[PDB]
Order: sequence, then structure tokens, then C-alpha cells
Amino acid sequence: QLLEQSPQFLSIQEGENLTVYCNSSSVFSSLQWYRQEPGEGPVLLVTVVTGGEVKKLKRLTFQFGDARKDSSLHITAAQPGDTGLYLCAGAGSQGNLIFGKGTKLSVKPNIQNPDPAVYQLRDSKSSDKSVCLFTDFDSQTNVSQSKDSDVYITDKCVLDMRSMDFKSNSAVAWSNKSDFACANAFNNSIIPEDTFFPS
Amino acid sequence: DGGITQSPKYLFRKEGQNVTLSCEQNLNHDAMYWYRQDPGQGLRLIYYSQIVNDFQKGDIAEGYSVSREKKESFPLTVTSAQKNPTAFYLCASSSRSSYEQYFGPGTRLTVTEDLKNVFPPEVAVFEPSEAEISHTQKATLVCLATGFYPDHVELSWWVNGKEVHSGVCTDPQPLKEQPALNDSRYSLSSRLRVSATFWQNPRNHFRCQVQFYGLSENDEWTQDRAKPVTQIVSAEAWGRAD
Amino acid sequence: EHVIIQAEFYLNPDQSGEFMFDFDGDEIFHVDMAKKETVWRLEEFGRFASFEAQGALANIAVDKANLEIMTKRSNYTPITNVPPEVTVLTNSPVELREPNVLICFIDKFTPPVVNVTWLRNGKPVTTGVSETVFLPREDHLFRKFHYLPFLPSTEDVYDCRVEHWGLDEPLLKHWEFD
Amino acid sequence: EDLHDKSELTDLALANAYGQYNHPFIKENIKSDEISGEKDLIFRNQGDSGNDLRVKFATADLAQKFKNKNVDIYGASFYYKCEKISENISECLYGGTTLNSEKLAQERVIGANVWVDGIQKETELIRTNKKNVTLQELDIKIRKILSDKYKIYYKDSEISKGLIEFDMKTPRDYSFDIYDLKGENDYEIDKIYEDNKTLKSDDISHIDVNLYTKK
Amino acid sequence: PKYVKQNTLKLAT
Amino acid sequence: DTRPRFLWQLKFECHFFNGTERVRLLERCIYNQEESVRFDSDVGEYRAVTELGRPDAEYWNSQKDLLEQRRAAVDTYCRHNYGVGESFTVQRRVEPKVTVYPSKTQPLQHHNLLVCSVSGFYPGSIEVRWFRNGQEEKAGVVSTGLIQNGDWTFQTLVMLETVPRSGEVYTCQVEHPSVTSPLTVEWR
Ligand code: NA
Repeated sequence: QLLEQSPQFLSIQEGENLTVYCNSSSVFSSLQWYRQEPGEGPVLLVTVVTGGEVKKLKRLTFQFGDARKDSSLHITAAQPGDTGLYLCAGAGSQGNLIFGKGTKLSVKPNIQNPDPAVYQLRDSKSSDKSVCLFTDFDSQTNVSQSKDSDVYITDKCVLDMRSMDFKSNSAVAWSNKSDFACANAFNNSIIPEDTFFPS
Repeated sequence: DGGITQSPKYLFRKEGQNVTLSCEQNLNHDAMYWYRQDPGQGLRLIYYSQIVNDFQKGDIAEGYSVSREKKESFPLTVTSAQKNPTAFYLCASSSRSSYEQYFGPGTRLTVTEDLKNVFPPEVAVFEPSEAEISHTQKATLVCLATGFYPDHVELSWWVNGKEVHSGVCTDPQPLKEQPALNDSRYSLSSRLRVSATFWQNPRNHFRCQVQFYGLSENDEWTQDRAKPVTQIVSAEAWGRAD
Repeated sequence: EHVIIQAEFYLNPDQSGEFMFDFDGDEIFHVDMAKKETVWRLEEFGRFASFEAQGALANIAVDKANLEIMTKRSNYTPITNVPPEVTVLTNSPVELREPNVLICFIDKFTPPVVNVTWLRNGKPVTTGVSETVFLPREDHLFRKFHYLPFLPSTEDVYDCRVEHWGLDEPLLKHWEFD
Repeated sequence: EDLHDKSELTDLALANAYGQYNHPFIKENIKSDEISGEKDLIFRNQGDSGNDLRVKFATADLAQKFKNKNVDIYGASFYYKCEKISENISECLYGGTTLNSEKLAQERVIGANVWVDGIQKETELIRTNKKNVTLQELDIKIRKILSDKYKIYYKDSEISKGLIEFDMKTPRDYSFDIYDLKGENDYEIDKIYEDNKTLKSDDISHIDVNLYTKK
Repeated sequence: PKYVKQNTLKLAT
Repeated sequence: DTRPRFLWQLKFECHFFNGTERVRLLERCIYNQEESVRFDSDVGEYRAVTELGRPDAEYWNSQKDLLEQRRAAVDTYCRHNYGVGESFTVQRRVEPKVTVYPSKTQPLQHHNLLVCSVSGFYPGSIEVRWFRNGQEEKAGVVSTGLIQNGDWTFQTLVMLETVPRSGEVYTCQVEHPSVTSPLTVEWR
């Protein structure tokens, strides 16, 4: 009994509708969807048990194929909190759950007032170290990894200053190469042409 | 208010060692399950047990063993015959009154080639730039945890002695420092962002705190450096006006 | 108005049991334990109906185990034997040289063990003989039929000899041509 | 027509039968003043999770009989080829309908004898508090027990043929061949119940089940 | 058709 | 052979009143001829009849699905079996052969004891009647009562005290369900 989930990965902007799929050549008697946060236990979303069954849980719509061979999960007006791994599981009327490989869903937040910039930050310690902080870009911007062993670049991360109705992206780059400067740190990323570079 | 638990959260061992993963539940369920999760593989069933004293092989039982002496408990043993032990391991339980499998929180097992590879994180805090302050009226602190192995860390920010989640983003994935090395050391960054006004107050204290899970008080350490035990490493910064 | 009775027993230390259905006092069938088959009293019954012997075998096993339990529970009080009353009688009024059947009717006894012989003149005969299983009674004693087919004559006399533990002497009931 | 073998049925057919007899729709004291397709009755938002419910009959007189009555429903519910009535999800069902007022003073327990290859197995029990009960309801209840205990709708179980007989105190008796599924899909399988055939509860004597192996 | 038998029950122990 | 015996008897009795309109189930456990515990459908639960039956009654009454099964056995078991054997039991008809002959004993000369034997018949309900010259006699009538041969056939002998007279014809009449009008056998 083999379940295939489609697509493996999905990156999508907040506000969009999306569909993910779970397919088999075998018939299932019950089929399930779970959501998982990284390094945590999956949580059941829904179980469907009759062909053609549509279940609606707020923005999510689950459907069981008429011939019991597939299921879809549809999200209306995707939101960043929908980010996670979506696992399909199928039983059969007798003997146990088999899981798919999962669709990894990433929903990117709308960024209201982008102000892309790259800043330099100095070590608290008297030490001579520094990081470069690429920040305040909108979610249309992607950060690439380093193409150099002694330069470290982290992916983008959204922080939420809840009090200030303010969200922002950022990515950190660092090195101890004398070669390395904040001007050049994110050269392998496609960044906005108006990115602010202080002094 | 019953649930499932697993322990410990992080497990680290030298190759050739059998290891126990613990799973308890007090949901009063009869059925219990162990899965392994690997990047891009989903969950694969290792062993299950429909009722106390009974257990039965799953899809991938090779290298694994379970006992089920009590209803509440379902120890998994990962044997030295298991060829690829490193994984995320999940326990689950269910009743016949629902289809639902309830999952425990998972346990991360890393198996090392040998213990010389083990290092706690060095941790440093980098202070906001005066350009970000004038340009945005905000102030981002960056914490860097570097040179750690295994990847078994929990970082948190503490503002004036209280943990904060607002204004915080921590990489969900660490970076490999030396990728062409199987027991590569790791790095992880985190950001904490506050208003410039809040950063400019010299009464405000900021701390990046990294809980590391390393060697136990039983493992043998001989080498020159201090033994890389389970420890908290930190760095701090104070606001300034300047 | 009618009565169907499913009647079973187990006896120790003899280790014999029986299972039978009774309609108004006649046997519909019993199960032969040794051969694990259903035996219909009359042959016609068995194309009209059926019964899987296994079901009786399972019952007899529980009866066995229960008897052991009860025996012990009663501080091993044994049965009091009750001697049978015998009456011999014939299928139909005797007509000289026209095949008839002798009936030995063994009544009102317990436990259900009984040694029965037909004596023609004085010698034992076991040719064409047949019998029934231990049939039930409302008082919980037993009934049993024995059958000797023959040909009526003056040249012969008959004795149904019946032995039972509640009888200090083997019982003899005679039948001579009338 | 002799008992149909399980082996004749598509995997889908078995899964659909499993699904129908394990997840019936059961609701008490609801009412519809709405006929559709002249034969069907509509209960808006009254199905599972607020779905609309379409209860389908063989005849218009059957629907008119329960139209605007306080009814009880007990039947096998499907989605595929359930005709929509609104833009809400619609859930379908044949018959299974009786009057909510018509209840017994005390619960009626009906026994079921069971044999497998002629071998007598444990006696089973079902219940109803309905003075008049659909034949659908009791078939569902028996096949549920049979599904649980005997795995009658699992492809790989040893059960390969099966028959359910309802033995009435009155002259007419009813019978079901458990593998004589009228087709592969729920809407075909479940149509057998459209006549809404209903039994007086006091007149039911008992049920007989005969299952057969490959042996 | 079949004769049904009533099951004998295990006595209290 | 001298060993003490120990006996366990079990009875499940289905009592029918008016076809199958009213059924009664009596289930009885009997140790050494002594009934100890029973289930009676008119009661609906087990009841000890002696103190030896007590542990069984209360263990058995504690199981709700046991009780439930028992209380529906009136249908699943009794009516069921009634129906199964209806053709060859309830509706069994065997016609008696009737014969009249002088008895082969009797006190004490200048008198005659006559014998009417009805044999090989099923079922046991039967009216036997004697006549002297077409007029029935009820005085000096003596009967064996029904005799069950086993084998699903009955027999009975009815005797009549006669002080015999010239010209007389005696008649034995038998009324029975296997015959649509009476059987008569004539003697002189
Ligand atoms: Na359903």
C-alpha cells in the first residue's frame, strides 16, 4: 500500500488559495490529514471515511475521491500560521496507518512597509567581530546561501513585533575573512535595487 | 487532560550502543505505535502494540525492538544492528472510539562516529546599529550560536529576566559549518527586535541563552578541553542612550 | 401444547455423557460422542433437519468441568441409586409366525448405567438387537428402551435381564406367547 | 439465485460496503416540509456536520406520507452522486424513515443465531425502542456486528458467502445476501432500501445468520 | 434448516 | 463396581401453548437428581432452587448480555426449533391398527373379558369406545392407559367386563386425528 503526496514543497504568498494532494492506486477505507510543526508531534486535522465526502473546517476544505483512491486538502486565503508539514495517512478496513511523505507548506507574510537595508552589527564583547543583517525586505525577496566556505548566511526569518502591528524579514551573514564586508555579503541574493546601505 | 510523553527530548550516543527511547501515555489507550521520521520520508511505522503484553512488527522493524509490559509505557530500543539510527522518533496511541492517532512530542536521536566531535556552542550577542536606529526607529539584536555538535540546542531570549517571544525569530534550521564532514559542527542565528526607545534605556537587560545537550556524567572524557557536557551558554547586552 | 427438551448429562467416574433432544417424550436425535455424529431417532428426520454434532461436543466439555466443580462443592456427596421398574411388552398383539418386536422398557432409575440382556430360553441373544439412549423424565430419573426382533412361537420363551446398582439382585421379567 | 461469493466484488465495492454499514446516519425528531424530484425529502443542515440531507424514496406517496411529520432517521448515508439541493454539501440516504411519536414502552431486544460453515457461534443481540422499525436499520445493525466480529467486508477474511434471515411471527420473512451488492458505489449498493420497508417490532421473532468459508 | 442448541454455562468458581 | 457416582444433568425445556403463540423456556441444572438452579422465562432471571445453586444464580445474573440472550431464547431457540421440526413432529400422523379378541385369563367362568388393542399410532390423544349391539357401554371398562413404545408410536389396550348373551355383536370404536371418521372393529 503506497500513498503519494503532491507537491513535495510549496511556497506561497499570504492571501492565496492552494490545493495539496494525496494519491494511491489502492482503495482506502479511511484517509486522514495531519499537520506537523518542526520537531513536534503531528496533530490530526480530519478523517474522511466515505467516497466523495467533503469536510470544511474554517479555511480548510478536505475531500475524499469518489472512488476512494485520493484526497485533496484545499486552503482558502492562506495565512503564515498555515505553515507546516501536511501528512496524509491511510488505513484500509483492517490493518493500520500508512503515511505519505508530506507536503511541506511555507506561507510568506504580507509585508506592509518594506524598507530593505543591510546593517552592520558589532559584538557586545570588546572582541572585533561583526554580523551583517539584511532586513526589512518584502516576502518577494529570496535569500541565497553562501557560495563560500568561510561565509555563513542564514535563511530569512520573520519576526513579529505584536505590540506595534509590525512584522519584518531578515537574514544574517557573517565571516572572519578580511575579504568580507556588508556591501558584498548578500551578492548572491537577488535584492531590491533600492536596498539601503549605510555609510 | 491525559496525554503522551517521550523522554528524553534529545538523545546522543556513540555508534555501537543500544539505546532506549521512552514513551508514556495516560490517555488509557490500548494501542501504541513508534514511527521514525526522516527528511523527505514522512513517518514510517517501526512497531505497534494493540494491547498490553502484545506487540507486532511494522514496515521497518529491522534493528528495533519493543516491550509492552504495562498499558502506559512502550519503550523502544534502538539496537546497534540498526544501520542508520539518527532520526526523529515519534510515539503514538489510539482508542477504538476514534480513528485519531495522538502523537507524543518526539525524541531526537543523533548517533556520532565518536565522542571527540562534541562541542558546546560559543554564543555572542551583536548590538543594534546606529544606522538601523536612525533609519527605522527600531533596534535588532542578533544572537549567534556557533561551533556546536550535535545539533541539540534550544535558544531563548530573556529581557529583564523574563523570556520573550515577541520580536524574536530563530532560524528553524542550523547551518553546517563544515558540510563535507558527517559530524560537522553547527551554527544558528536568532534576532530580537525592539523599538529604538526601548534599546536606548540603560535599565533594560538583554540575554541570549542557549541550552546545549551534550555528554552525560558517565561518558569518558580524557582530551585537553573541558568536557562538553549538557550546559547553558549565554551572552548579554545592556541598553545604552548612547 | 407441546414440549421440546434439550437434555444432557455427564457422569463420573464413568466419564460418559449424552446429548439429546426430546419432543413430548420421544427422541428426535442424540449425539454419539465417540463417533462425533448426529443420529436421528427415525431416519426421515435427517433430510428434513440438521444439527452439527460439534455444538453438543462443546456442551459436553462444559458439563464435564461443571460436574467436577459441583461434586467438590457438595463435599463429594455421591448419588443415591434408584432401582428401575421393568416391564416387558410387545410391539403388537402376538400373531404366531408373523415378525414382531419385543420391548424391554426400563423406567424410573438413576444413575444412567444399565446392563441389559435378552435371554431366549436361558441363553443370551444379541442378534438384531437395538436400544435407545437414556431419555429424560420430569423427576430427573431416566427411561430406556431395548429391542429384540423375532418370530412368535410356542417353541420359545423370553427373559429380559436387567442389572442396576440400586438392585440387590439382577431383575428378570419374563414373556411367554399368549 | 444462489449466494454470491465475495470474490466477485471489486475492492471498491467491499470498501464501499464496509463504509456504508460502519457509518450510517442516525437522527431522532427532525422534520421536512420539502419535496424534491417529487420522491425525495429534504432536511436542511440536518445531516452530519451541518450538511444538507436528502432522504430518497421509491415513490411519491412515501415522501408525501412523511412530509411535515416529526420523523426518526436511520439509514446508510453516502455523498457520491448525492444530488445537491443548495450550495451546501449534500448527504444522501434511502428510506430509513419512521415516526418519532411511535415508540415502545420498553426496549425490544432481538436475538440473532449465527453459524459459520454450519458451526454454531455466539448468539448476537440488537435493540430498538421503535414500535415500527425499518428493515434497513436492523440489517445495518446486524452487518455492523458481522463486520466487527467476522470481517465480512475485508477482502482477505475467510468469510466468502453470507445470508441474513429475519424470522417473523407473522407470515412474511425477509432475507439478505451480504455479497449481492447491487453495484460498486454507495448510491447503487444502498438503493435496496428505497421501499422504506418497515416491520412491527412486536412481530419480529428473531434473526438467523449463515456465513460460509472457502472450505 | 438447523436445530439451535442452548449453550451450557460454566458454573461459578 | 463399587465407586460412588456423581451426576450432572442439564435441561432446556421449551413449553408451547397454542401453536407458538405462547412460549416458555425453563432451563434447569441438576446435581445428583436434585435441581439446584434454574432460569424461567416467566421470571426473566436465574434463581437458586437449593443453596448449592446459589453461587451460580448470582454469578449468572451479574452478566447482562447473558440474561438478555436467555430472555430472547424464547424466540432464537424455542420458536426456532419448533419451526424446524414442525413437519415431522407436531404434524406427525400414524394411523392405529385396531384388533378385538377375548382376553387370555379372567375370573371366573360364565363371564367374558373382551380386549381392544390399538397399536402403532401417533399422537397420544385418543378416544376408545365399546358398544354392545350399537349401544355404548361405560360400565366395567378398564384401560392400560397410553403406552409409548419409544419409536414415535403409541399403543393402548381397553378391556370390557361382559356377561355374554345370545345374538350380541360387540364393537370397539377408535376416534383419532389421523382418521377423518371413526374406526370400528366388530366381534361376536
Ligand atoms: Na455513511
